[PDB]
Amino acid sequence: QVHLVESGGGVVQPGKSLRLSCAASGFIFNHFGIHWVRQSPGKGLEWVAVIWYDGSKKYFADSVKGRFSISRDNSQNTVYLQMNSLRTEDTAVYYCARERWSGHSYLDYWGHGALVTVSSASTKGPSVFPLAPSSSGGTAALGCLVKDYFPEPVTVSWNSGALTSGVHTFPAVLQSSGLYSLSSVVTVPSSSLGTQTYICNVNHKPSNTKVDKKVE
Amino acid sequence: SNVLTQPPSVSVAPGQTARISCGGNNLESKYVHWYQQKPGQAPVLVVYEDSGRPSGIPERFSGSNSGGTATLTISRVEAGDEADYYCQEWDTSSDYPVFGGGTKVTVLQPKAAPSVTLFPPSSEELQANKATLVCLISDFYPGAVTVAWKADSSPVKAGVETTTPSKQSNNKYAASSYLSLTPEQWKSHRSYSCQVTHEGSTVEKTVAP
Repeated sequence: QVHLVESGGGVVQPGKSLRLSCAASGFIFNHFGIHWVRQSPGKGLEWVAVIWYDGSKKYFADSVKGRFSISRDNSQNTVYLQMNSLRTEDTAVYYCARERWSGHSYLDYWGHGALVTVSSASTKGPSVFPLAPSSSGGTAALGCLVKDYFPEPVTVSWNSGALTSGVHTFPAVLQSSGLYSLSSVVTVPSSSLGTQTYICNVNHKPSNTKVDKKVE
Repeated sequence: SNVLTQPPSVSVAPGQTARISCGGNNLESKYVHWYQQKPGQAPVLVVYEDSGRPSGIPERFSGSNSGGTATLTISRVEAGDEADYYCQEWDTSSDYPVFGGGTKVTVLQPKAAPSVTLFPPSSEELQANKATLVCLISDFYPGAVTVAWKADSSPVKAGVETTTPSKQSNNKYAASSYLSLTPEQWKSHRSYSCQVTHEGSTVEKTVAP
C-alpha cells in the first residue's frame, strides 16, 4: 500500500527557513520520482518541485527557483524540501506526491499535507472575554471571545470537558492586524444560569497560555 | 509555455451528469490527467492518461480526450462528488507539469436559513478601552452567506472581519463576523445590527449599549 507521510511544517517569519520531509513506504523508493505541490489559502494547486527517481534531475517552479532545494535519502525512504528565504506568499499547505513513471506522467499517490505559515506576526497569547448570557425559548446562549492571538491553533473546552452538548466553537478569522480571533458559544437552560457555573477553557499551546474564563 | 483552461465552476442536480472541459494546445498529442480535491482533503488522482480509471475511483467518473478537448464526465452525480477538479498535462518539451486552475463542482440539496446570535462588547473589554461585536452564524445551506453590519441604520464596513463559511458536523455551514469599535462609537449609537443574507432572505439581530 503506497503511503506518504509529510512532516516539518510550521510557522516562521519572512526570511527564515523550513525543511519539509516526505517519508515513503509500501513501494521501492528509488524507482519513483517525488513531487511537491502547494496550495495557498483559498486558491488552486501550484506545482513546486520534483526530484527524479535516481536524484539525477531536480526541477523547481519559477516562483521558488533559487530559494528551494530538494534531496532524497534512499536509506531512510525520505525526500527533503529545503525552503530558504521564505516569503509571505509561500504560505500554503504543501503536499508531496509520487509520480507513476520516470517523468512526463502523473501523480498517483499524495501525502496528507504539511502546513507552512510565513507571517511577520509575532507569537501572542489571546485576550479572552466573556460573552455573557443576556435576553431564546427557555435556552440561553453564552460564550467566550478569544481575541488577537497568533499563531493557530487554539482549542476551547467548557467546564474542563464536562460540558459538551450544545457547544459550538467557530473557526477563527484572520484579521488585518495579522492576528486571529475566534469564539465559542454554548446553549444551556435559562433556569441553570443561577445555579451552574460556566467556564471556558482556552488553550493556546504556541504561547504556553491557558485561560479559564468564568462567564456570568 | 502551455496553459490548461477549465471553467471555474459547474452546478449540477443530483443524478444528472457533470461535464468539465479542459482546453489547451494540441491535446490530440498529449495525455491529460485529472485530480479531485474535496474540501479539507489532499488531492486524489481520478483519471490517468486521458481515460484510465485509478483504483478506488467510482465507475461514474470517466475521462476522455477527443477532438482536441479533454473532458471529465461525472455520471449520476452524488452530493459526495462536490469537489474541485484539476486537469494536468506534461508536455514532452517541458521540464515540469502544468495544472489547470480547477473547476468547482457544487451539487444542486435541502436548503436551510441561518441561525444568528449577536453579542455586544463585554464590560471587561470596554474597560480595556476596546469593543468587539460578535455575530455567530450557523446551520445554513448552501454554504454562501453575505454579512452586513449597521450602526443605527447606516452600513458599516470599517472594522469588519468575516470568515468564509465552513462545513459543520451535520453538513450544514457556519460562519462568524466581528465588528471592532472604539468604546465611544459603541456608546454613541442607539443600536448596532448584524444582517446575514442567504439565498435572498435576511436574518438580522440587533444589540444596544
